[PDB]
Amino acid sequence: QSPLAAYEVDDSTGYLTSDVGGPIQDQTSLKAGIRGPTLLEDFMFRQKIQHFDHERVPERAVHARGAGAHGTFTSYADWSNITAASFLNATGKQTPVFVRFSTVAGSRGSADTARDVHGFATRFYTDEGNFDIVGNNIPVFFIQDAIQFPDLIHSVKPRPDNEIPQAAAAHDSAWDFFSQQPSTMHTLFWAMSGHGIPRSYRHMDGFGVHTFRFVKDDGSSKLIKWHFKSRQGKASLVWEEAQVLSGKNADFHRQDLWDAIESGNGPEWDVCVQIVDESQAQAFGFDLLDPTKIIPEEYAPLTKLGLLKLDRNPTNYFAETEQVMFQPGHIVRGIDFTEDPLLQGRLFSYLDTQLNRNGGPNFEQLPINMPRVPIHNNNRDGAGQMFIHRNKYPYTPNTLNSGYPRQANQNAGRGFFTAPGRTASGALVREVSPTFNDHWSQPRLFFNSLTPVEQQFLVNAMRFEISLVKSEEVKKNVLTQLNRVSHDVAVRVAAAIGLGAPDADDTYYHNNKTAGVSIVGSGPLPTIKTLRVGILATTSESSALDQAAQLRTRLEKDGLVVTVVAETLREGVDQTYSTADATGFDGVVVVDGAAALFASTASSPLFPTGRPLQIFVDAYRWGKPVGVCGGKSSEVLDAADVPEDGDGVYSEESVDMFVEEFEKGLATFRFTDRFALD
Amino acid sequence: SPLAAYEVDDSTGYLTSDVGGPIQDQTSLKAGIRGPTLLEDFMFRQKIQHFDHERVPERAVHARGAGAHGTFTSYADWSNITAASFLNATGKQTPVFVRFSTVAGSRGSADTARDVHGFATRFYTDEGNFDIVGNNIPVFFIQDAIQFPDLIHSVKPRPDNEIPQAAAAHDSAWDFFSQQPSTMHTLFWAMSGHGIPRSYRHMDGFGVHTFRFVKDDGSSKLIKWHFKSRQGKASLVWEEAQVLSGKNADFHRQDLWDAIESGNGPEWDVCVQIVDESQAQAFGFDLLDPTKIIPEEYAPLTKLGLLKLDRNPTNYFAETEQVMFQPGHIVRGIDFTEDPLLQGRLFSYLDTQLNRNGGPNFEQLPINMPRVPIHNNNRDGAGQMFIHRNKYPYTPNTLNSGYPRQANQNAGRGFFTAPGRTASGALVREVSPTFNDHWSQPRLFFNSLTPVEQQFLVNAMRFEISLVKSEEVKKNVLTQLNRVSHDVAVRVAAAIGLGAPDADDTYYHNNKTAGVSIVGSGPLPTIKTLRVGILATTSESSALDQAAQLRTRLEKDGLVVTVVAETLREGVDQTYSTADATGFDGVVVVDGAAALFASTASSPLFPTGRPLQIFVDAYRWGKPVGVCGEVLDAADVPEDGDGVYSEESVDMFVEEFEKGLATFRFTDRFALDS
Amino acid sequence: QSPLAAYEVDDSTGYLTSDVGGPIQDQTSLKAGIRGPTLLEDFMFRQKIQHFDHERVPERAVHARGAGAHGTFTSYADWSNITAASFLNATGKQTPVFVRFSTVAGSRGSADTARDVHGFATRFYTDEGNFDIVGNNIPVFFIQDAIQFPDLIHSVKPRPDNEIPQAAAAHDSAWDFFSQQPSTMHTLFWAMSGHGIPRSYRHMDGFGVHTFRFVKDDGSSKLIKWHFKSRQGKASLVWEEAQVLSGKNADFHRQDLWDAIESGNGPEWDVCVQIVDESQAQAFGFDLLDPTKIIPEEYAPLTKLGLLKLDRNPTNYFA
Ligand code: HDD
Ligand code: HDD
Ligand code: HDD
Ligand SMILES: [Ca+2]
Ligand SMILES: [Ca+2]
Ligand SMILES: [Ca+2]
Ligand SMILES: [Ca+2]
Ligand SMILES: [Ca+2]
Repeated sequence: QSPLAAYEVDDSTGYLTSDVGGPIQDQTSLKAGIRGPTLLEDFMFRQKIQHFDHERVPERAVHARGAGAHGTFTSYADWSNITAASFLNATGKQTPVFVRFSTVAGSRGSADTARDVHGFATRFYTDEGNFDIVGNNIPVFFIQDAIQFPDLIHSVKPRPDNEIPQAAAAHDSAWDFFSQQPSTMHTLFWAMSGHGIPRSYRHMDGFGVHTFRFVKDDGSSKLIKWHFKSRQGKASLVWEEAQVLSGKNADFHRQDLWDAIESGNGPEWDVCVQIVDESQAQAFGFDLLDPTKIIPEEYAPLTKLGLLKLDRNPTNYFAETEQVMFQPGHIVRGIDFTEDPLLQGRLFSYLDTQLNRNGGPNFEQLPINMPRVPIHNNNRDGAGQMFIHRNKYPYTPNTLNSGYPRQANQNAGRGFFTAPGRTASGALVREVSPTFNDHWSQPRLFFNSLTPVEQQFLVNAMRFEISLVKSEEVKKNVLTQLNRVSHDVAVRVAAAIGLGAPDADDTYYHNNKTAGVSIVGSGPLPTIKTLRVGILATTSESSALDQAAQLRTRLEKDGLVVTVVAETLREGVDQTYSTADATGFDGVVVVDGAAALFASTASSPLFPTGRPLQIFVDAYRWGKPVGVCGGKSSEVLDAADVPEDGDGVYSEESVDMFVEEFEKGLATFRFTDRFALD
Repeated sequence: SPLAAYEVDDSTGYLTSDVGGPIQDQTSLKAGIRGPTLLEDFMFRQKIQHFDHERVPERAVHARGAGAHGTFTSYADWSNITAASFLNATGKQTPVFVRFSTVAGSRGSADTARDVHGFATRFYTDEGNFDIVGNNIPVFFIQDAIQFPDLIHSVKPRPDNEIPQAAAAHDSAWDFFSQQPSTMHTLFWAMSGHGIPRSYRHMDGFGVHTFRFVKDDGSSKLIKWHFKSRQGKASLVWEEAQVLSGKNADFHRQDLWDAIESGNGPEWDVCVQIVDESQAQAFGFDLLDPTKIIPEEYAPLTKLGLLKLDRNPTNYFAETEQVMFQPGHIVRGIDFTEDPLLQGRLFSYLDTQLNRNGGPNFEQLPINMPRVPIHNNNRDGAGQMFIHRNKYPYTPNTLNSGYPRQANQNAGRGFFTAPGRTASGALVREVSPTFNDHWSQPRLFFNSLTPVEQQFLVNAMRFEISLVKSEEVKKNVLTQLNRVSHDVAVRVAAAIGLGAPDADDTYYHNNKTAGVSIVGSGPLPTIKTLRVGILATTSESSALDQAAQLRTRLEKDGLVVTVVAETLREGVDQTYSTADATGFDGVVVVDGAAALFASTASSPLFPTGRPLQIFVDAYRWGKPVGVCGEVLDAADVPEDGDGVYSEESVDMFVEEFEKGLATFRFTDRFALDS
Repeated sequence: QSPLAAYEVDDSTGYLTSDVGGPIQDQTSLKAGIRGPTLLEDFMFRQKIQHFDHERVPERAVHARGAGAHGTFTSYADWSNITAASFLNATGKQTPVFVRFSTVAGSRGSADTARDVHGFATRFYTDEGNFDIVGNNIPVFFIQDAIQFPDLIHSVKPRPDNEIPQAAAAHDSAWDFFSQQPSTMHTLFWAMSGHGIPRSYRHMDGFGVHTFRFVKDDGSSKLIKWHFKSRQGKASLVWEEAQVLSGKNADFHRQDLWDAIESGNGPEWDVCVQIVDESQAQAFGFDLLDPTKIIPEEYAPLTKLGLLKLDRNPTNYFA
């Protein structure tokens, strides 16, 4: 049973009714005569059409495009030695969760595979209240003060005269903002890396970004960072793949997640923290209140608290995924805020914005937002009020309700409490802390920590986007900021856009590196289960279908998702060449019985000219494992200009030997030697 | 019940947020003990955001009202006249919720304004919710729903200064009545005692429109709904209503609440008039015209079942403020008619709930939910509380095996339009000439009132029209009233210093009809719940003894007794300072309190002359009054008076007084025109 | 002409139109025959009734019952010696105002003459932005922390099972809260005095209640209290009179104000402050941050800043 089974409505049987249970029809209007006008007294028509007319709600102001699933969090230990948080207070303690992943800039119909920051928002339905960690797949944020959020978001969203371009920072306004607001450099470098185009929601991490506090029942506190570390491994698309995939399958990430859960491959993350003392706020060479900075893992290692597993898809997307209303204000005893001016302002935004989405104040009553423990408070009325409150004296202090509900605090009722060592001192100021002023060292730290091909991909992303900026003042200003992180980056980017990079400014240049931020560097994937193999076959040769069937059995044994492609559907063929694309596969195999489909003269009314070969070629050029199974590889590899001796290029007669080799190629995931370097 | 499932108990436990996190809510989080409040105080903001958003728009009409739960019980299997499931078996019980209301006043306006009153009943039937959205007056002001904003704008406050509240006593309203002669019939009802009912329990309910009863063979008859009070018909007098407006704006809602808590839940016989389709234009008017009644002489009432209200709400806002009635809530066995007022209502009540609820899922509110399964392809919308398992919500489908199934006359107990219904003719914005007699039935109503009732109606018109500033509107009002009755126009004209126009006898007649008079409806069938004020004193132990003896003799018979004295103690319920004659249906002075009634009497504990003014007001307003055990001389009240009691004995005082409570009003105390 | 003349719509001439300017009728529904059913294609009907169906907005959560007027504020001096405020920077400088007066507990159709605290909310449409002083006719408030406001208001508003009683603190819940929350005593005594039943909005004062700051252009600050002193005089009803007036004329205060303006007797207040140093926050025997306390005038006299005069009634109450 779903955790929301009490709210489910079954329509597998029965006669149509109105919303008030009156049996009706809904297929023909009531008319004055068989060719007559429709009657106002047709309530069947008007209740159905009113409902339809009002189906839509405002999309989220940011993160409008996303997808969610149910699962379970399991604690690895009793963490009462660092936090009073009930959901962390025992080894094996289980708490239901709901997670939504998202992009940031695009509207709710935009492509999953846009280049962007991604959301990773987790609700823990704890036995002491709902606790939300509203995170991103990038551990740092663009800006240092919440009051700037509309500036950032206006600049990266479409230009407001014509609403162009969708789901993209590749326009003047965005790069104007980045180059005028240098705090943006750290997140910008992350977004221009493969972290901007993750392979799936399952192949990315989650970060709380802000420093938070863990608070013990004795009132002592520690400073923490949340890290959700993918047990699937880290992987990226390449940009020229992501662009085609945005058109061929705008739903790629939500389909990948849905399919993984349905196949019993529900994705997993270790929920981890960095834990440091209050005295270390300004010990690591930056301010822990500054959300543009990471704590390098060399300074503070990750502690694994527990397992997050997503294993149940929603029943109704709108009701569960569209309506889930996360808040960092959803906090529990044992956790506290910090004076990070970005986190501080968020606490206001997420309570207010639900009024816009829900249209009224009772949004916590929606099934997906309800807690799994009793609610005792004097909140009342409001549009859409579902509860029927018995307590006729909803004020404190009272005698006529015997003093209930009772106040909860540090000493009674397991109340939330502010960390009691927290203080404030000084002038009431609209001033930025000078401790926040180094906007360039950590972007350089990140860039330094990427592999050479990874550095090239980041340069190439900047070359792509900045070449689309029309303004020559903005392009020059961008090169001024990039040059403060890396003169080499500025020179390489400047080469694509026909400007000269400004002279080196070495104030913030350094050669330090940090582990765990590189994708290319994180080694082969720990599992290839769920990865997608396209087998290109033909109906023109019964032996090509036999090769494909033998390949399927052997690949499916290992938990790969196999698609057999041919000219037309039949038993054992999943997909036509017409609907197939290399963006649909993590590796491509041609059965040598189909080699004739790869000829330059090959033509069919059943698929676009050159489609079989284009699938193989795109897969090779995008770095995927590719091969020909059966022993006759020359005709295909030569048509594709693919060298038989290439890394991640497989040619074997033996199906078993083909699959053993090819499976190592899928774990490698990308063959980076196929990309040119400056 | 959807209601039982959503009840929230806060009789124990620690305070939590709406997401179950234990919190406090009495002190703001601050930067130091004398410091500014922090934005990160989520406890503060969630509490104050909820408070800031508590209010919803009041209803566009009938904003002021009160509701209760109960049961409807069928007297029979009515299959012979309707397919309606709630009427298909002797003793069949259906839960109900009723809301009673005024019309013009906003949410906080007085119950005892002079107005039309709502009487809206939801039957939570086993074939869907069925609402009869009625009033206490059987005819409506206008003949086409498109005119409703014109009527309501005219009766509601003038829109430059929003004056006056809950009152038709202003130029705009009487401008409308005089220019729109269809208004005359309801205007005469509202100017009668029906404008100021004694309680919701002492008025009837009417569907107003002709509806149809439709059998499972497809045949139809025309019907009128009448809910006939078992408590009897009773009114206030106008002065009393005005004082009550100030002393207790909650009088009708308190009366209803208290009757239910005391086990005196009000009852009505749910009745219909039934006539054949061929009789639509047989009674001298059009049954599509909502300004006309069928005289009971032409079509008697058939009793279908018992409506009883016997449980108060748990949360007023969630149940009473949020109940969203609709004539569109119809069930198989009932159909509409081509009454142009009913026709347009059907649109209004679906649309307006979007304004009140702020989103389209208002039928999901517990008070709006049915008591049977919902099966349909309505989806999404703000505030969606369901999780629909059918992922193919379209018809026709194969992917959900063709469910839900279409319901119609043949199968699934579908609603169906009466299959004898037709339309013929041009597409017109034309009024039927059959609707054009605006004056005969107002005169029938006026003729059917007793002489003192006719005087009260003339005096209500004298009161309101005298407050009309425009001499031209007042003349136009007399022109219209004169077409109903020259005598009424002459008597009204005398109060405002104008001459009545010459008699215009076109619509004059001397016909009468039973069952519309209050004064004529005879003694109340029960005195239970009626209020007796016993005026006593703490001075004399004999006065308190006398009051306690009367108390036991009257409470025996189900009377709500208030003993009044200078100060509270054991046996005294109320001080003279808080007491008023509008609080009582009868007033008894114990002779031991004689000293309080002298003109010389004064106290810092109550206003000068309060005890005598309660007795004198009760007398002037027609109520049974008496002394048990000087007082009558002070009050200038004659001992021989009808409804004036003077007994040394408590037993014989009471036996006599209780006959007076049943009589209810002594109308010989009101002056008549010569 | 009104300060809002640019937004006015004249209907003293012309033919009925839809909201998009199409001439129409609005007195008979379109029907399939003269005794027929109403047609869905009747857009004249639906646009008109849709508008009607959606006329209402939520009443204010408190102070739902009230009435307003336009007028003018005129500064008596250049107050740059104590504040940078532009509306106070020159003798004779005029700023348009709008004021709304109100009760607190009653819903928008409740009687003006209920016993209650009253609102006095003033907008100054200044040449450096709108400045509102949202005050009451009593200088002290029931509670010392905004987080308690729903507690106070739930207790004073009708009991939530039956919504009784209207516009009145005369019920168990209110006196339960007063007796358990002793901060309430000062405002309670004011509300139980004639200040709870003023003769008119014109015969009551306005108070900011809180200590605010006046800030000079040089950055220095002083602590102030706002006091709007009635030029009409202070006057009350007696309680028995108020109870009868509630029934005989629920609109008494709004009519009194409307009529005073139409007769050329637009009400006036001297807009005054008490001015004390920051060092005097705890000097008077109580804390100036505590909204349950007044500064006795014997400790800090009133300085007259300017004249507030209300002299124009609204054109559309709702708008
Ligand atoms: C001051 C405003 C502001 C700031 C500074 C941020 N956000 Fe935010 N965010 C919002 C204002 C907001 C919002 C407008 O309140 C949204 C839109 C929908 C919602 O519920 O909240 C939101 C949505 C939103 C979602 C989507 C949740 C879901 O799937 O429904 C995620 C994952 C984040 N944000 C994450 C972040 C992170 C990791 C930030 C910086 C560390 C951040 N936001 C800063
Ligand atoms: C064309 C519009 C229109 C017309 C002609 C009428 N009404 Fe109506 N009425 C409404 C439009 C409306 C409304 C605006 O839709 C309301 C306000 C709140 C609601 O639910 O519906 C309403 C409320 C309302 C209520 C209050 C229900 C409750 O307690 O919540 C009652 C009892 C009635 N009406 C009764 C009548 C009767 C007996 C009428 C004539 C026979 C009538 N109305 C004509
Ligand atoms: C924490 C909430 C809160 C607190 C502590 C107060 N109020 Fe308030 N008040 C509101 C929350 C509110 C509100 C809910 O926000 C209202 C309802 C309508 C509106 O615009 O604001 C309001 C309305 C309102 C109005 C009506 C304005 C109008 O005519 O439209 C006045 C005069 C006051 N208040 C005056 C005060 C005074 C003098 C207070 C104490 C010194 C006070 N309020 C405390
Ligand atoms: Ca742009
Ligand atoms: Ca990469
Ligand atoms: Ca008027
Ligand atoms: Ca109470
Ligand atoms: Ca006084």
